[PDB]
Parts: sequence; structure tokens; C-alpha cells
Amino acid sequence: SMSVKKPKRDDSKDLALCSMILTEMETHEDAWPFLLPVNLKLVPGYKKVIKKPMDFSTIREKLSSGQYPNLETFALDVRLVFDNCETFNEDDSDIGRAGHNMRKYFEKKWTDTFKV
Ligand SMILES: Cc1cn(CCn2cnc(-c3cnn(C)c3)c2-c2ccc(C#N)cc2)nn1
Repeated sequence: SMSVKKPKRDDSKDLALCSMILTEMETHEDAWPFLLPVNLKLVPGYKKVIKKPMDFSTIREKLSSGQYPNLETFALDVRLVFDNCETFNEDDSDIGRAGHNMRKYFEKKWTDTFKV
């Protein structure tokens, strides 16, 4: 509250660390469904069904240009990529499996980097 601050974590490295995480995700073999926005002319349903599209390149642009106020807003966008993927794709598709794999990969890096 006013004039009563919790000590707070050094956040000076967050930009660099999120960039490194994102780079590791971009170079993962299963990142191919996620590298560019879903093309709304190529994919029947996508536009109407997925209210807030997101993808690695859009995250990279936002990161590179100071559009994430903090760590958590970055993790929300990453999770949005995988949540959209689950909403739109069957678990038993190549894309559905990629999303599950990439989410698991991300959350471990996230916990390893920031919780520990
Ligand atoms: C780009 C692009 C390519 N395509 C057609 C192949 N495709 C069909 N569904 C998807 C999709 C749906 N959800 N997700 C995560 C991917 C894709 C697809 C979309 C983007 C990319 C890339 N980069 C690759 C395949 N659509 N947009």
C-alpha cells in the first residue's frame, strides 16, 4: 500500500531472458506451426473462431519493440499461442501434438528461469 513496498525481484534481466526463451522456442523442431500468424485466407474457421490470434513472430516483434510491460504479459502471449492451438486443433493431429510439446517445453524453461 501507499509507502509500504514489498521487496521486489531484480527484473533487469527479464527482457534478455524472455528473448532467450523465445529463441529456444523458435528453434525447436516442433515450432513450425507457430512461427508465423495463421493465414486467415488459408484456414477455414480461424478468423471467426480464434478471437485473439498469436504466434512466435508476433511475440518477437512485440518483445523487440517494448510492448510487454513485464514478464507475465509475455508469458500470457506465449500461453495464448498454445491455448488457441488447442481450441482449433485435435490433440491427435501433428499440429495439436506440437502445441502440447511446445507448451511443456516452454513451462519448464519458464519455471527454471524465473521461479528458480
Ligand atoms: C502460415 C499458414 C499456413 N497455413 C496452412 C497450414 N495450417 C493449417 N492450420 C494451421 C494452424 C492452425 N493452428 N496452428 C498453430 C497452425 C496451419 C499453419 C499455420 C501457421 C504455420 C506457420 N508458421 C504453419 C501451419 N495457414 N497459415
